[PDB]
Amino acid sequence: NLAEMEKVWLERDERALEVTRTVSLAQFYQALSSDNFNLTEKLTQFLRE
Amino acid sequence: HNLSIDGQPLSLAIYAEPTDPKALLTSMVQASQGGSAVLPGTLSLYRF
Repeated sequence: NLAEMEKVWLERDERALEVTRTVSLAQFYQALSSDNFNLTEKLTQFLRE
Repeated sequence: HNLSIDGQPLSLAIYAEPTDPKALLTSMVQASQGGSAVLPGTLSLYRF
């Protein structure tokens, strides 16, 4: 069983391509399709109450 | 028939015993056959 495991792992092996993405929450929320809003302003307001 | 007065024969025979049979000897009987064929290999991801 272990030998079969190792065979499967090595034969189907695929060094997947690596990608890094940077996301800004302010830009993300400010650019929402349904509810686009200022993130910082809502933050400060919710802080006030 | 040249016997005695009471039927006893005057000449005797022989048994002529056989040779007897022979034992049968078992020999190594072989039929040469090869090994399995080489299939083409794949290539891994690690180093030697």
